[PDB]
Amino acid sequence: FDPILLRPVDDLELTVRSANCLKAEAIHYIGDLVQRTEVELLKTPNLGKKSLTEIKDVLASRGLSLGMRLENWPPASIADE
Amino acid sequence: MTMSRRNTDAITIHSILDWIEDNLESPLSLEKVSERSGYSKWHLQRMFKKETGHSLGQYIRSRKMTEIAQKLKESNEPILYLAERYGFESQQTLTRTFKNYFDVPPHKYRMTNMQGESRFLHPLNHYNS
DNA sequence: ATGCCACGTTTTGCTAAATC
DNA sequence: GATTTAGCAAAACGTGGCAT
Repeated sequence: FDPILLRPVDDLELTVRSANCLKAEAIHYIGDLVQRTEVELLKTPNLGKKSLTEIKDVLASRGLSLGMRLENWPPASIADE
Repeated sequence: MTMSRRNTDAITIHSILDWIEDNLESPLSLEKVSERSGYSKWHLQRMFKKETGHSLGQYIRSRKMTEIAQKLKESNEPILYLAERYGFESQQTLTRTFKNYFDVPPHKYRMTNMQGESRFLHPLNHYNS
């Protein structure tokens, strides 16, 4: 599996307005992001279109499709901040 | 309840600081621009002020000022360019803002070696800066 | 909790000017 | 030439309260 795919969106090391805003949409894992529709996520009254570049980068560089259903992504310990 | 980490009134504002920082390099991104990233100017200002401690429009200028100052010392990017790039209508405008903030002219600040991190607001806006 | 006006303030905008 | 400055006006803003 990918080391950053199983990481929290808040700790993915991206831009300023991206990682922090993602964890505010009940997304504390990249696994949810890869199955999230950008057309709706980037339309949220907070998310910026400039964040799409970084978000799409993670999926593209990992070979993940838009809304690609993952077989297993949430482990034993999964909490929020 | 039972968290002792973040506040509900905080999380709604804990997604504005980062928004501004990643949108102040070129656009203005004031309360009216952040309206689509939160609530109406008059309401967002109140919420922002009661969370960060500083005013929104005040913060925008403060952060942009120090950001330009750094690019005047570390970088050699033209003042006119920095102005137009940061959203200023003219270099004269930037010169006015800079002088009324750092008290030192943008061009002089670039040559002042004694000048350092003074009045430099950081992208935190929660603990004095 | 969300929306708004008003008072005021800063900045801004605008033409120019002055200095280096 | 370059930079800085002269004022004027406006815009927003600074907030308070107000309204839903």
